[PDB]
Amino acid sequence: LGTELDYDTFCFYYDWYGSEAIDGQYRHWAHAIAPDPNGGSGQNPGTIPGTQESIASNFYPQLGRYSSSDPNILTKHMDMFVMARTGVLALTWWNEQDETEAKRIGLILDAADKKKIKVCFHLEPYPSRNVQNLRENIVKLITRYGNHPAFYRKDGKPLFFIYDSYLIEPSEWEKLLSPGGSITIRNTAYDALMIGLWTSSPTVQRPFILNAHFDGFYTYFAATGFTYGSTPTNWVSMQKWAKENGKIFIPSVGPGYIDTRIRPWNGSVIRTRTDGQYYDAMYRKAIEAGVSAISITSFNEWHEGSQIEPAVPYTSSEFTYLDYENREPDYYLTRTAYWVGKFRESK
Ligand SMILES: OC[C@H]1O[C@H](O[C@H]2[C@@H](O)[C@H](O)[C@@H](CO)O[C@@H]2O)[C@@H](O)[C@@H](O)[C@@H]1O
Ligand SMILES: OC[C@H]1C[C@H]2N[C@H]2[C@@H](O[C@H]2O[C@H](CO)[C@@H](O)[C@H](O)[C@H]2O)[C@@H]1O
Repeated sequence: LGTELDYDTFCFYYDWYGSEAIDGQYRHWAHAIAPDPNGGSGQNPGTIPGTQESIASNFYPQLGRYSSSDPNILTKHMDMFVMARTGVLALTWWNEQDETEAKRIGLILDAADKKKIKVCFHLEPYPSRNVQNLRENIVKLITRYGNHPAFYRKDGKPLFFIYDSYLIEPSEWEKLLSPGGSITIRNTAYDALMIGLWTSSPTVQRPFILNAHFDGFYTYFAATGFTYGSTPTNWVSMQKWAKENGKIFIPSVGPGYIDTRIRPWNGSVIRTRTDGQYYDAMYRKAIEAGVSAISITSFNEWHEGSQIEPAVPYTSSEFTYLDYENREPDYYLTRTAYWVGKFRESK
């Protein structure tokens, strides 16, 4: 029918939103404003309070200030994934070691399964992250969730995205990811496809990826040109290298970028949506590069303005939000479904 989910399409999902009613605070809708890293001492940038009128986004959710722990919101999000045809939810994971995290992960897996969506983990740079505790956490996630019917596998293997993987040396990665590594996961019950973050130029990234023994790489950033890896004109040659070296390239595409509510000094990273023309151009480049899998930045990183989740016009007494302009609130979901079809036609 040209409506089914694609299980080589990964959409980055954030589960950190809270409401007073469910979580005790409108978590993440309220957010600290980041100081300017180039702006000198004594900055008191303040905070966005997460009131109805003033949230930590330049856009405003159709679903309002929702809780990521609200089963009714999770249902709606799964229906949005179905509309987008995105078969894999790539869940931010911060190793919070708290019961509220554990509950939420189970709710997300349960809701996903009702719609045949799959879940993989996006392993964030949690405190003291290193290859030993990464191994222990991969073991824990596979043990806890691996038998859940919504847990993602590709040809029998779990898949993890590793954000800011460059913070760990290749010599450490090798211990986990080479078949001969001291603490290898290869050939164990806990083997997985490990997808590292390609940031800068090939002269740095090629040996990093090879020496770390990652299975593949992704680029994350929604803003074109933010890094070498997020410059789509590089994707054909990145894919060629990937193919020559047995690596899986999963370029990241997004619909725009703007984070100036939380990072007022970061305006040079703004990428305008232009009624969908930015998203079209980026998605087309990923497909043209001939890749096997695509990642989408993001479902709902509202702080960074990269979300495809529906947004609505809103003007409050405190802020005039951006919105999808000439497009309707669900436009980026249905345009994702368009591109997933083009991707499949290519595969
Ligand atoms: O432009 C802000 C930027 O913040 C985060 O990225 C930081 C770091 O995590 C990245 O590895 C490097 C890449 O050069 O850039 C930043 O320091 C992300 O949240 C990103 O989406 C955001 O644009
Ligand atoms: O998921 C990878 C990163 C992508 C983007 N969401 C940011 C990063 O998280 C940092 O920035 C957000 C605000 O944009 C803060 O809420 C987080 O506390 C911070 O770590 C992700 O790591």
